[PDB]
Amino acid sequence: NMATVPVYCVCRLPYDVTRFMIECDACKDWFHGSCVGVEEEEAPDIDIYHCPNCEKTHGKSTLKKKSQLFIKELRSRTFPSAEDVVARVPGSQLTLGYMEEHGFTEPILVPKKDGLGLAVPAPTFYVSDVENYVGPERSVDVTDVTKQKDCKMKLKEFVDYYYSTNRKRVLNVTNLEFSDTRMSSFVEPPDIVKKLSWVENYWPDDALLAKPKVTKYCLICVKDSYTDFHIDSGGASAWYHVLKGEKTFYLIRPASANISLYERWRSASNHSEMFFADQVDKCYKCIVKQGQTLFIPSGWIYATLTPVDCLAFAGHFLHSLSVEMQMRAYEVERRLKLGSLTQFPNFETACWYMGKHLLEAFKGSHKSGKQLPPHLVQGAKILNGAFRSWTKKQALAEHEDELPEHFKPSQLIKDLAKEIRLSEN
Amino acid sequence: PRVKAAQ
Ligand SMILES: [Zn+2]
Ligand SMILES: [Zn+2]
Repeated sequence: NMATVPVYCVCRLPYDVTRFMIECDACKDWFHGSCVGVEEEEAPDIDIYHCPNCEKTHGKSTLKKKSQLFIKELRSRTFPSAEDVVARVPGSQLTLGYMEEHGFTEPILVPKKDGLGLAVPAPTFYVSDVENYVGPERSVDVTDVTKQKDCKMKLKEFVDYYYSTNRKRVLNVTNLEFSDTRMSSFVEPPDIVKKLSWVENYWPDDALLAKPKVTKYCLICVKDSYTDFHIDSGGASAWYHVLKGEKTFYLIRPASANISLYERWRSASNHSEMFFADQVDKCYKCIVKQGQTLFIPSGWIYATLTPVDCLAFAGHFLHSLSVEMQMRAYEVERRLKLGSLTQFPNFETACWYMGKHLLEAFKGSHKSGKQLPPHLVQGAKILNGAFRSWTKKQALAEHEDELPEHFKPSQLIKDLAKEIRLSEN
Repeated sequence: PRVKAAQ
């Protein structure tokens, strides 16, 4: 049952993970080191490499170039397995009805992509292909794992680091939204995510403000890298799919004590020198392998450990099953006032659109003679209270920018309050 | 020169 795959080098063979290869700078093709007489030891001495076919016209090769203990402190601990809390659900059985029955309060791991409606490239898709479709000149946010700092650089400069032997630095790319690139057509979020997303359902097509550019993330994590504990912006639930390699997740339940500890920990200037898992009771260790998809609920504090080179796709979304938790995380995020790099764009704008939808649902409930489910009523009250805080005379200037066009908050707040009171009998 | 190591 054959299929078609790319081939490389003069021998025109598929990629071999056990064979050292070097890419010609002219034809952009990879050649086996043994095939072209290049040994892996002598590879760093080369500046520009040209294969013999390219050397005929483009000239000869320029063969003249002129936190580890912290990772050991992660497996030093004996964390409980995720099987106690993380459920294993087939993609076909992870439907909208399943979410309503269980409430999406614990992470869900789907071992097989089948049934999820997830569209991802074939496993023969490499970081070299990521550069071509995202754009080699596109600027990306690269995280220095050892220094725990961020810096901007060209994508071609990072991929040069990725495809270099004996990496001196530990650099990761975890904030790369490619929905505006050619690679966006290759990735489609799981169908359950699109069903549950507030933006996918309630964001108007003619809205002047742009939709939250959080739908398609690409992650390139190098071997023996680490990402610290964090909460996704706005309490957005997330989905992670590992195309190649594997990832280890360290999940902490968003309990009231744990959320408070995270806020105080993240606010501290020396939060990178403090291991956050010390202060929490239970920190579940979950291993997401190749081809597996992990769904993280709202407000969960998670960190990742990468034992091998890993290419993964992720996305953030908001749903109606964790309205209270999403607001609480957003309030914590606002108080922290951290860097607006991994933030959730137009989080309040989505809430205003959600509030408008809830008011229409309340009108529909009156017409149809069937009141809304209790969680929608509670979420409406939570959102309605936030609307008053955002549009208060002493706080409107902060939240006016995210207010949608042709929106009169005073009418919306008054209508929601009356509908909630009417639907509370 | 971009390279791919062995395993
Ligand atoms: Zn060549
Ligand atoms: Zn070859």
